[PDB]
Amino acid sequence: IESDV
Amino acid sequence: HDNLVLIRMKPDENGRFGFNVKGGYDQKMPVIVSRVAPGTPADLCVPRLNEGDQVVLINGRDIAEHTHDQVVLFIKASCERHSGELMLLVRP
Repeated sequence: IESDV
Repeated sequence: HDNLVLIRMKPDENGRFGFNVKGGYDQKMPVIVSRVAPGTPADLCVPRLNEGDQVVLINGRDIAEHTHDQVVLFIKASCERHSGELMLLVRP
């Protein structure tokens, strides 16, 4: 899983 | 823990950096910059944050045994920013 920051 | 680059960036007017992070202790994967969107602070800072960079420290904190969700929370922890800038230590 990849998260936007 | 060699050939490391210290990256310093201020967030945008909406408090975002413009990059994506994948991995963390729970996923048994290293913390990797998966995207750097154009014209954003992570794209425009010098030295530049690049895709494939492995994140080693966030505002001086060692991320080795931290979960993906903890890493994201470290990035969003604005009070831990030295002079309002997010500091990252990365391995290109």
